[PDB]
Formats: sequence, C-alpha cells, structure tokens
Amino acid sequence: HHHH
Amino acid sequence: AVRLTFDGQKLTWPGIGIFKATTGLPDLQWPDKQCVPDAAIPEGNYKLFIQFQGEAPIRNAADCDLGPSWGWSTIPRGQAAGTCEIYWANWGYNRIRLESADEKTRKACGGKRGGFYIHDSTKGYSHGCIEVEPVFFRILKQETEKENGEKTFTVNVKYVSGQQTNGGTKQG
Repeated sequence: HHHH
Repeated sequence: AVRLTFDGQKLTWPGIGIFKATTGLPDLQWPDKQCVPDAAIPEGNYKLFIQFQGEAPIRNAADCDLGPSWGWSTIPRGQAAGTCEIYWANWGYNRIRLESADEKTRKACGGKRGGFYIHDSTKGYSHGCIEVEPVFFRILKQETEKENGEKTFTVNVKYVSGQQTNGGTKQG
C-alpha cells in the first residue's frame, strides 16, 4: 500500500 | 495500556486530551466510503507501533516511495527535492504505523485496505491514514519518555454519525  | 478512540474528527487519549484528526482524501472523508482506496480508515481496532525508530526508510528515492516500517518514524523532509517536496508534505514529519488488531478489522473491505499510519501533516486530508494535530506527537513523547515499563497503545475507530471525517487539521 503506497500513499502518493 | 492506552486505548485511543477516533470518531472521524477527534482522536481521544483517555484522561489526557482530545486531538483534531482527519481521515481520507478530500472527497472520501465519509464513513460510507471506508472501503474505497485512500478513503476514511475502516472502523475497528488497530495497534499503534510507538517505538521510536528514527528516520523512515526510503524505498525508491526517484519515485519518493517510503518503505513500510512498524514503529514511529520521521519523514526525511530536509532532503526532499522536486516532486518529493510535494509528496512528502502529505506525510508530514512523523508517522506511527497501525496494524489491524482483530480479524473483523482485518477482513473489513475484503481485506483490500492496509498500510495505515497516524501522521502529522497539516493538509486536512490523509491518503487512507489518520492525519493528527502535530501536538499529539509532543504529548506522546512527554507521556512515554519517563515511563520505564510496557507501553501498549491501540486505537478504536468508530464513526457514530455520517459527519465528514475531517477534524480541521488543515493548517490555519
């Protein structure tokens, strides 16, 4: 899970 | 043990104080959107990893990707260049990893959501995490640095109304  | 509560707008540390807090991207700050990617965090129970581990790991400098870590870490804002000045402003300066702490929470939303943190950006939104008033991290340090024993923190997320999950954390 990325958060960009 | 400390059981924090988060109702969409307020993060409560029982017996200590109430902190402004926000979850979800701007159009997704709603309890009924909590299974949409980057929306308000799903309701349930989460463990906080408050052990202070210093600078967060950088997984890919070119793409501004921070690696996951299970503790309290800092965001390397001082070296941000170009696009990472934008992207890391959405982290803030501090983040605390959250992990689902029971099966019901973990199975929420088909299990498709994750990577949750508490962090202290001042944007008024959060990419599927919980943005908290920065003073929370200063209270956390003060309340824990003099304690010698076990330090166990959880947060229960429970939205009791349809109100927007925005506690006014955008910088004034």
